[PDB]
Amino acid sequence: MKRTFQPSNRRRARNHGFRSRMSTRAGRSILAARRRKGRVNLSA
Amino acid sequence: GIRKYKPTTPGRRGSSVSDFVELTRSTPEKSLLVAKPKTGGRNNTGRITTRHIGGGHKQAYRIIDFKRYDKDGVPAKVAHIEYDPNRTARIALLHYADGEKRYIIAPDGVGQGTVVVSGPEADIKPGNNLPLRNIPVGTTVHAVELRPGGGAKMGRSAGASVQLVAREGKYATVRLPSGEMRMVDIRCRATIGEVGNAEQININWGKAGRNRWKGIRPTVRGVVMNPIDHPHGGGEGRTSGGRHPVSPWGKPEGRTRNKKKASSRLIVRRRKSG
RNA sequence: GUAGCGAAAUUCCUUGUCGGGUAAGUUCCGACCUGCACGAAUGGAGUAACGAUUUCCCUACUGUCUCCACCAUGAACUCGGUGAAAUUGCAUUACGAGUAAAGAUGCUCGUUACGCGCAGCAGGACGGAAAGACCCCGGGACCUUUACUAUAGUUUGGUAUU
RNA sequence: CAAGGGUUCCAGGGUCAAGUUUGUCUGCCCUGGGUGAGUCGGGUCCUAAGGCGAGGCCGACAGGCGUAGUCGAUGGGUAACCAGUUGAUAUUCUGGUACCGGCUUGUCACCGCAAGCUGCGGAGGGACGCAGUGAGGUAGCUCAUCCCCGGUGAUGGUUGUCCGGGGCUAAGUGUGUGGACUGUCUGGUAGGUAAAUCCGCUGGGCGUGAAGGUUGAGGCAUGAUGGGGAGCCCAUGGUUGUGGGUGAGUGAGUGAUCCUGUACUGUCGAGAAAAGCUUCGUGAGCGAGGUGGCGGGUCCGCCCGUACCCUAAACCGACACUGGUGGAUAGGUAGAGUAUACCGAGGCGAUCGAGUGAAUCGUGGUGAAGGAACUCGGCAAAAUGCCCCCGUAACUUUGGGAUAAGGGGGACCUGAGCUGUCGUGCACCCGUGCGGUGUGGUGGCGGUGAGGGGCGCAGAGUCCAGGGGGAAACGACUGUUUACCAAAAACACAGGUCCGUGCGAAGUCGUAAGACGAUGUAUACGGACUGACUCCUGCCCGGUGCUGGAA
RNA sequence: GUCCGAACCCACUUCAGUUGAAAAUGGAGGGGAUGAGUUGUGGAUAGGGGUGAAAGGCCAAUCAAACACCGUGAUAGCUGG
RNA sequence: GUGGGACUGGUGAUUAGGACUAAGUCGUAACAAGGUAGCCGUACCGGAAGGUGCGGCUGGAUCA
Ligand SMILES: [Mg+2]
Ligand SMILES: [Mg+2]
Ligand SMILES: [Mg+2]
Ligand SMILES: [Mg+2]
Ligand SMILES: [Mg+2]
Ligand SMILES: [Mg+2]
Ligand SMILES: [Mg+2]
Ligand SMILES: [Mg+2]
Ligand SMILES: [Mg+2]
Ligand SMILES: [Mg+2]
Ligand SMILES: [Mg+2]
Ligand SMILES: [Mg+2]
Ligand SMILES: [Mg+2]
Ligand SMILES: [Mg+2]
Ligand SMILES: [Mg+2]
Ligand SMILES: [Mg+2]
Ligand SMILES: [Mg+2]
Ligand SMILES: [Mg+2]
Ligand SMILES: [Mg+2]
Ligand SMILES: [Mg+2]
Ligand SMILES: [Mg+2]
Ligand SMILES: [Mg+2]
Ligand SMILES: [Mg+2]
Ligand SMILES: [Mg+2]
Ligand SMILES: [Mg+2]
Ligand SMILES: [Mg+2]
Ligand SMILES: [Mg+2]
Ligand SMILES: [Mg+2]
Ligand SMILES: [Mg+2]
Ligand SMILES: [Mg+2]
Ligand SMILES: [Mg+2]
Ligand SMILES: [Mg+2]
Ligand SMILES: [Mg+2]
Ligand SMILES: [Mg+2]
Ligand SMILES: [Mg+2]
Ligand SMILES: [Mg+2]
Ligand SMILES: [Mg+2]
Ligand SMILES: [Mg+2]
Ligand SMILES: [Mg+2]
Ligand SMILES: [Mg+2]
Ligand SMILES: [Mg+2]
Ligand SMILES: [Mg+2]
Ligand SMILES: [Mg+2]
Ligand SMILES: [Mg+2]
Ligand SMILES: [Mg+2]
Ligand SMILES: [Mg+2]
Ligand SMILES: [Mg+2]
Ligand SMILES: [Mg+2]
Ligand SMILES: [Mg+2]
Ligand SMILES: [Mg+2]
Ligand SMILES: [Mg+2]
Ligand SMILES: [Mg+2]
Ligand SMILES: [Mg+2]
Ligand SMILES: [Mg+2]
Ligand SMILES: [Mg+2]
Ligand SMILES: [Mg+2]
Ligand SMILES: [Mg+2]
Ligand SMILES: [Mg+2]
Ligand SMILES: [Mg+2]
Ligand SMILES: [Mg+2]
Ligand SMILES: [Mg+2]
Ligand SMILES: [Mg+2]
Ligand SMILES: [Mg+2]
Ligand SMILES: [Mg+2]
Ligand SMILES: [Mg+2]
Ligand SMILES: [Mg+2]
Ligand SMILES: [Mg+2]
Ligand SMILES: [Mg+2]
Ligand SMILES: [Mg+2]
Ligand SMILES: [Mg+2]
Ligand SMILES: [Mg+2]
Ligand SMILES: [Mg+2]
Ligand SMILES: [Mg+2]
Ligand SMILES: [Mg+2]
Ligand SMILES: [Mg+2]
Ligand SMILES: [Mg+2]
Ligand SMILES: [Mg+2]
Ligand SMILES: [Mg+2]
Ligand SMILES: [Mg+2]
Ligand SMILES: [Mg+2]
Ligand SMILES: [Mg+2]
Ligand SMILES: [Mg+2]
Ligand SMILES: [Mg+2]
Ligand SMILES: [Mg+2]
Ligand SMILES: [Mg+2]
Ligand SMILES: [Mg+2]
Ligand SMILES: [Mg+2]
Ligand SMILES: [Mg+2]
Ligand SMILES: [Mg+2]
Ligand SMILES: [Mg+2]
Ligand SMILES: [Mg+2]
Ligand SMILES: [Mg+2]
Ligand SMILES: [Mg+2]
Ligand SMILES: [Mg+2]
Ligand SMILES: [Mg+2]
Ligand SMILES: [Mg+2]
Ligand SMILES: [Mg+2]
Ligand SMILES: [Mg+2]
Ligand SMILES: [Mg+2]
Ligand SMILES: [Mg+2]
Ligand SMILES: [Mg+2]
Ligand SMILES: [Mg+2]
Ligand SMILES: [Mg+2]
Ligand SMILES: [Mg+2]
Ligand SMILES: [Mg+2]
Ligand SMILES: [Mg+2]
Ligand SMILES: [Mg+2]
Ligand SMILES: [Mg+2]
Ligand SMILES: [Mg+2]
Ligand SMILES: [Mg+2]
Ligand SMILES: [Mg+2]
Ligand SMILES: [Mg+2]
Ligand SMILES: [Mg+2]
Ligand SMILES: [Mg+2]
Ligand SMILES: [Mg+2]
Repeated sequence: MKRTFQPSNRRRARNHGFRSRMSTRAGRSILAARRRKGRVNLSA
Repeated sequence: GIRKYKPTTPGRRGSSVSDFVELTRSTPEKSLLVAKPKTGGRNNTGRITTRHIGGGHKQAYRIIDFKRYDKDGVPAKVAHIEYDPNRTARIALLHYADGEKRYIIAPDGVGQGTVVVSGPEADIKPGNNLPLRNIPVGTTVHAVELRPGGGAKMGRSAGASVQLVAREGKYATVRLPSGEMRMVDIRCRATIGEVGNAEQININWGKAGRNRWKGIRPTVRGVVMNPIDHPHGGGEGRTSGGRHPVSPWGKPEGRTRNKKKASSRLIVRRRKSG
């Protein structure tokens, strides 16, 4: 059937992209937390 | 007028439609249109603040001159009478005798070719716009300004009518279509005559679809909701509200006008009653 | 408690009573009113048309049935290849009448039974799957209100702005 | 093709793993290779929804909103086609022939408070719904005694039209047939943010009763002496390609979902924006007496994508999963059809098999007599089914009910006449040299056919394809709903009533500013209940609520 | 918001499946099919909140208050060890 | 034979009014100004006669 994940690169980049995260202070703190943890992927 | 539909199909059975006899032109003036995207009843916060709004046929806004006093003394010919989807009245397209074209609410009785004018020395004819000090007492006007220079705000819908009853001092007393008696500044402008298309209220839409493309979404009455959704919600089987009638937000029925504002200019309340 | 309607999606008694339909009708349709406990915009009574709605009947039609038979196929079955699953205290795991935590393969007294497989059927192992939802007790959640205590909001007056 | 995937694509080597079996094979592994654009799809251009937002306003802080702006396609704008080639790429490379923008150059013509260029805006334009019919075309398709290239048949016949195949070419340019568009010459001018000679609004003169002009469905010409297109050659090389051998390009029928066409007609629910573009000036600067125009020549033309899968074994579903996935093309015969049956272009034989008349389960098939006796219940199945013609009840809101019900005919052979269209041809208007027009043609093709006839159990012979009637309850109706046990009598609904709201509306979101309501104004808006329509809607204000009043 | 009927959308009945081909489907029928239709792309509304032709429905395969992390080794007169 | 209509008779639980009969019950509506003049059409109301509104009539009258 139609499943939950329907990919769209533009929507993904607008939602979880680096600039989207940098727009708000919550996203900036998320990037900081991922940097502290050591993720190689800071954002989508 | 109104044209009654024949009962060929259900939903067309009791319905009716205006015959559009007064329209002289089936297209609008291109230079007086702006885009009017739909809101769906949503706020600038993106939430529904006015319910029951959405969908409907696409519409283009017609720029209506509700001031009329920046063309004082310039006669205009009523070039056309045409349809405005944004209102229950018709719109008269006016060709001023200087090249400027404009739109007004079409007064009842005016048609293609008649000459309208604005100003204190304007003649008292339907469609002419004058200050209230110059409009004679006992006259039926429309498109009345609350504050001088603010533009038309009262008596604008189809068939609307305002009665000028007195001009004592620096205030003119007007009976609004609600029947309320109100005082306004004599310098406030008004257009002679009443609004046309007065018979549109008798239109039977006869069809859920016609309001659906008029832009009205279905209305779910609160008594068939759940208690979390509406104070009238709940109950086993069909019930009443289980309480006195209230709004979906728990506000009891009652007068809601702010008792302390411009009440010093209201002579008597509308007196709907029964 | 009016018009209207009434054993009704409402009638407990109840398969009320009478009438129609059937060879036979607790359902049905028309009546009666004795309305346990109808009723007029939480609308009353009707209503052509509409309905994958509910109910009754007639006709046509048939394997629905009397009453099943036969045919072909995908599994099943045999051979070669590949190869799981839930479950699992144990094992060389009968029946009868008993007995016992009151329903026994396992205890008593008897009876029967050579060892091991294959295809099958589901009576039992209180079979498997889900720390019963029903019930109660403890906790929680959400909902309600003329429960308590508060509060946003709305409103009153004072005072500052004055 | 898009989305998504990301090297799966190609060649060679490999068979541990993966593949529901095997495997020499692979979408697997290993190595190397493969994607070429001024025109295609995006960016360099434009805006929609929406996002962000200099200042700004609002908010203890954090922040909210928003102006000027600036982004943002799913839309607007925008110049190229055919053929050929590779193991893998092709509106990209190559061939042929075009187009667009620059730079530069040759030549001709022209300007000069007064060139031009660039900014800046004005106006025009871009620019818009839904539904329907018809007309003129073309694509396509069919047929052919016509033109080509073959064939003469394993078994009776098969050298005449008997059989098979083919009967082709683009963008661009020119032409201007249908069709469409369009009076002309001057004057004035409260408007178009600064202006306008470009617009708008108005005054006159003349004016066919259309005549020119402008335009451009197709056709023709050109592009094209080219390209493409079968079987004959010493030969090739023997699952091969080379050089010659390419032959034809006819006519009719039928006919679009395409073109004219945003046409035309109908219609209420009244159907984006902005830029490019044309023109107008000048609220800006540049700029010399140098530019700007029309034909001709040279060079310059950027970035990203381009392989491959893609109604799927490569995407979304943990799988190489009977599921889901937007768009384009979509031939023949029977048919109303994009249904269905069998076929075409093309692609597949499906990723464990071999057997064997067990019971049994699934999936189909048939059935004597009976025909709902089954069962909670006609559940399932059967019957009915198509077209044409005849005919059709209670009731009704006059529309319906209705395909009511209930009947007849259908295919095959032959076939008189009637028609669609074309036709060499007759005469004729000819504006002929018109790409024409009306009479008019033995005929070809197609459609339709009264009548007559044949055969069978059966002629809508297969697939496909309503059972019908009577009555009651509920809801008027079409719709909507518990994704994953309830589709209903529930919700909605059109209609109705009451209450609120005089506009900074009430109401709602928010701390606020603001916003929706609404660029609406009481014939409106918000809330409540009721729920088409018909006839109606009684009595009670004590209680509670609401409204008003204030001793 | 006509009728019959494909695509398309739906999900009424039945059978099968129910360690499925499939964490909701398949076969046979069935409803809508010019409309309150359906669908693509992008966008908006966010957790006591959204949205809801209203079923407490839906909000990333279990919603009478999502998910993740944190307070946190919550607490449990209860069950187990 | 089959099918769908047309017309019509009997019958029908139940129900409606009509006629007649107790010398039944309930009121007194009309006939006199019948004790509210009567009646006509219509409307609503009421156990029942009737009551009332609107318009009309004299087949009523007071007072002239
Ligand atoms: Mg998801
Ligand atoms: Mg314009
Ligand atoms: Mg925001
Ligand atoms: Mg509403
Ligand atoms: Mg509107
Ligand atoms: Mg409910
Ligand atoms: Mg509540
Ligand atoms: Mg309630
Ligand atoms: Mg109840
Ligand atoms: Mg009974
Ligand atoms: Mg009972
Ligand atoms: Mg009986
Ligand atoms: Mg009442
Ligand atoms: Mg009530
Ligand atoms: Mg009730
Ligand atoms: Mg009702
Ligand atoms: Mg009813
Ligand atoms: Mg009915
Ligand atoms: Mg239904
Ligand atoms: Mg029978
Ligand atoms: Mg088998
Ligand atoms: Mg085996
Ligand atoms: Mg015992
Ligand atoms: Mg025993
Ligand atoms: Mg024993
Ligand atoms: Mg022992
Ligand atoms: Mg065994
Ligand atoms: Mg077995
Ligand atoms: Mg057993
Ligand atoms: Mg058990
Ligand atoms: Mg359970
Ligand atoms: Mg337990
Ligand atoms: Mg549980
Ligand atoms: Mg508690
Ligand atoms: Mg919970
Ligand atoms: Mg105060
Ligand atoms: Mg004060
Ligand atoms: Mg790629
Ligand atoms: Mg590789
Ligand atoms: Mg790979
Ligand atoms: Mg490969
Ligand atoms: Mg293997
Ligand atoms: Mg290999
Ligand atoms: Mg290989
Ligand atoms: Mg730019
Ligand atoms: Mg914007
Ligand atoms: Mg700032
Ligand atoms: Mg820009
Ligand atoms: Mg952009
Ligand atoms: Mg390729
Ligand atoms: Mg090519
Ligand atoms: Mg080339
Ligand atoms: Mg412009
Ligand atoms: Mg427009
Ligand atoms: Mg022979
Ligand atoms: Mg041929
Ligand atoms: Mg001017
Ligand atoms: Mg100016
Ligand atoms: Mg045609
Ligand atoms: Mg490529
Ligand atoms: Mg490719
Ligand atoms: Mg494909
Ligand atoms: Mg698949
Ligand atoms: Mg996968
Ligand atoms: Mg055909
Ligand atoms: Mg097919
Ligand atoms: Mg083929
Ligand atoms: Mg394929
Ligand atoms: Mg496989
Ligand atoms: Mg066997
Ligand atoms: Mg059968
Ligand atoms: Mg037989
Ligand atoms: Mg039989
Ligand atoms: Mg028989
Ligand atoms: Mg029979
Ligand atoms: Mg029976
Ligand atoms: Mg029985
Ligand atoms: Mg059935
Ligand atoms: Mg059948
Ligand atoms: Mg009919
Ligand atoms: Mg029939
Ligand atoms: Mg014949
Ligand atoms: Mg027949
Ligand atoms: Mg057929
Ligand atoms: Mg009834
Ligand atoms: Mg009943
Ligand atoms: Mg319904
Ligand atoms: Mg209804
Ligand atoms: Mg329906
Ligand atoms: Mg829906
Ligand atoms: Mg469900
Ligand atoms: Mg309404
Ligand atoms: Mg307000
Ligand atoms: Mg606003
Ligand atoms: Mg209701
Ligand atoms: Mg009282
Ligand atoms: Mg009361
Ligand atoms: Mg009070
Ligand atoms: Mg329809
Ligand atoms: Mg689809
Ligand atoms: Mg269901
Ligand atoms: Mg089952
Ligand atoms: Mg229908
Ligand atoms: Mg988004
Ligand atoms: Mg509930
Ligand atoms: Mg979910
Ligand atoms: Mg909670
Ligand atoms: Mg909620
Ligand atoms: Mg703590
Ligand atoms: Mg603990
Ligand atoms: Mg325990
Ligand atoms: Mg009788
Ligand atoms: Mg009396
Ligand atoms: Mg009397
Ligand atoms: Mg009375």
